[PDB]
Amino acid sequence: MASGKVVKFSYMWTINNFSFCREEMGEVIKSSTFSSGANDKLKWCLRVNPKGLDEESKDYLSLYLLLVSCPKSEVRAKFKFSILNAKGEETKAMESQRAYRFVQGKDWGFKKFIRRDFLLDEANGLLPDDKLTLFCEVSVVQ
Amino acid sequence: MASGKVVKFSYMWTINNFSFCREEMGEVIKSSTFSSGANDKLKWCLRVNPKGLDEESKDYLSLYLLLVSCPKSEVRAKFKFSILNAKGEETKAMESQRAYRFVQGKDWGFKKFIRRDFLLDEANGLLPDDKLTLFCEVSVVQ
Amino acid sequence: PEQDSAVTSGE
Amino acid sequence: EQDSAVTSG
Repeated sequence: MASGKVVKFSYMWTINNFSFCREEMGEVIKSSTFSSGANDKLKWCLRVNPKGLDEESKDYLSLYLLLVSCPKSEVRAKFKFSILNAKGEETKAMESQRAYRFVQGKDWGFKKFIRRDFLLDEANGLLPDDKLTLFCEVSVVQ
Repeated sequence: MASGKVVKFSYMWTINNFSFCREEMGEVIKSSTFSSGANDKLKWCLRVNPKGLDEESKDYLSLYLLLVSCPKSEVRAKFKFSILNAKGEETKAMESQRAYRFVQGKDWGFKKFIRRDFLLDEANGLLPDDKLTLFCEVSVVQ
Repeated sequence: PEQDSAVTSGE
Repeated sequence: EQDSAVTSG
């Protein structure tokens, strides 16, 4: 009897050609699925809205962590989203400070994660070669 | 279009009945496989020698990280190993400070991770109910 | 106010 | 009590 699992992990997502993206307000980009947890059965993805979700967030990129599937009724997890700048460092980090309750099909995240004009201003180095690199660190409650 | 990858992960591993896990599975103990990388394609495990395999390490538990499956040519990773005490805290942490080069079948870690005399002494809080709980954090260089 | 810290679910 | 050095298998 020994058992183990991945309880905390960071997913690096790069969106190529961020400018020439076809999505407008309220339209989504889903990342590929990534696994964690007992038996590799927690299935997660990221959901971004490049030009915001709604009226309150029209000037922003919206960023969410989605629990696609899980075996029990819930997963309690903390999360943190950040951006990889051109000098290779993590910036603009925001965390959920406590754990959030995830069910299969439920997401949690930041409707106003960052201003599009900040992101598009090339004195911030956040879009080198027009590639947007996002980081999501997820920490699952045991 | 876009692509993503788990690039850092922490694996928690629990060995039940530590006092005679040598009796149950002999000199080496491999964990189950855990996954990272492009479409969950790097597969790793932990490798424990509850008693070290030479005269310098006989008084120690030895602890390694093994790359089990790798479609790629190689991978460079930094790692850290620690113990989960019954109070719930990390203790006894030791880190590779630099990255090491892994290929399919290769491991790296600490031949003298901790003294068996300290660990087995249950007043120290590291073997609650004869269960050892190990934590391995990994960061793969990009 | 380049970032806002309020957390919400998918709405 | 613990040694910091790193080896392969």
